Amino acid sequence: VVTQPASVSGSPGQSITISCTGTSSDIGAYNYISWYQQHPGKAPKLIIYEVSNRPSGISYRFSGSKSGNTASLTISGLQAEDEANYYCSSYAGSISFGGGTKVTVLQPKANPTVTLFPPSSEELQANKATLVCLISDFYPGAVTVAWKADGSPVKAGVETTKPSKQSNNKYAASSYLSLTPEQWKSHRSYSCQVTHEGSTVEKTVAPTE
Amino acid sequence: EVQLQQSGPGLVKPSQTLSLTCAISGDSVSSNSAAWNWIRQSPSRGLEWLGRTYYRSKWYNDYAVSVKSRITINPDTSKNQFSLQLNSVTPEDTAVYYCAREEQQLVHDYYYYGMDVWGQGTMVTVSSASTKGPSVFPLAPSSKSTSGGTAALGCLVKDYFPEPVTVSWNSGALTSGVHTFPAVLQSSGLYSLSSVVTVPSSSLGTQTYICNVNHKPSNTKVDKRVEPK
Repeated sequence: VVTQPASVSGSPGQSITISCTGTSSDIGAYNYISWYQQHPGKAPKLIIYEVSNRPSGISYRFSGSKSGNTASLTISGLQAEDEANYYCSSYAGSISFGGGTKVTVLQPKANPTVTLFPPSSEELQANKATLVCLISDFYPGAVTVAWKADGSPVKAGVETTKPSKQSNNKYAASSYLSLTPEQWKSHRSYSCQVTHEGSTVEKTVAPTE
Repeated sequence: EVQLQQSGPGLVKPSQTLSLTCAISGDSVSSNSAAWNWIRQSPSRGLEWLGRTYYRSKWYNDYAVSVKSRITINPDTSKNQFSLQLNSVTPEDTAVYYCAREEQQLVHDYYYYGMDVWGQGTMVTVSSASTKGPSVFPLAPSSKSTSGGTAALGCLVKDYFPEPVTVSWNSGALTSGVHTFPAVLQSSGLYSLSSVVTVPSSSLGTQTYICNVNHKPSNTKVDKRVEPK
């Protein structure tokens, strides 16, 4: 069992230090400590080996040290590409990973792009109606999606995803409103409403197609 | 370049045995200076070491205690691969599984790099539900999807299980302006996903757009042509 802080944030240019603490039987046992960097949906990469060694290719912005039963990593000149998960690991016959630290690189606020697709005529012929509301390029990662029909708020049949990190450290989300083809025809308006900080952005579709 | 090609994602039904293969190329599975590991990762469990297989004159296995009784790693000098087997799986074994090379430096000063090379990972979901391929519907571009001469067009990858799906456009030729949105878990316990490319609306009459949806878990691939209306 090896402790890391769950979450660390920083602004560009600043310097950051991730603690990795364990027992005399895990971290302080030897100096075979390694650090890894992981971007979402990609494999981890060795960025530090033997406490302070930088594999060939890793910037000097990446530093590593150890004191007692706490190894530690440091990122200077925090760039946006440094947003990722980071893990320490230790060799003692068996291999112990720390629980991980998500590192955020702070960015200015951004309002979402919103795109609404009506149901395809193909899905309607299969007795199904899905409205797709795509929300991208917002920051920080928190939105509020409401749906309306002919102006009236709707709750039945809505499924909305958690925000997820894009490759520009902004956030994307998606929201779906499921209906039968009849309800899709029984109204003349459907809307997706996306609120973020102050801004709300609303898009409307109508079955005249 | 040492590369590790892994064994393709899918579903393992409960109580059955998980089986994955890592094929090495650019290194020898019986390397003096190497060890061949399996590591898994889950959003709630983190990185979990599973065990190693190494050859120093004789063949060797270390395993981690949480799997010691259910696990087997099997090197294959014939094929230049090693395999992972995990018995009696439960939902707790749903994870992305990685094969990694543990590398030591045997020249001048000894260095212990750790996991220097990683396979791309294969997602295994342990579930009693059955695999289902996606239904792909076109999200058509329309003058109602344009904002200043840009058109948004997409594929709705509906009702598939398990994960993952990969989406490309025009067989991987169209990559700029592509946005693929992570999947929603429906209340039916099926997944759906949407993928969009932003394109010049002036190219809608001259460029064909096709999304290529690959669902390895069901050995299904769908290419859907998205036309405007």
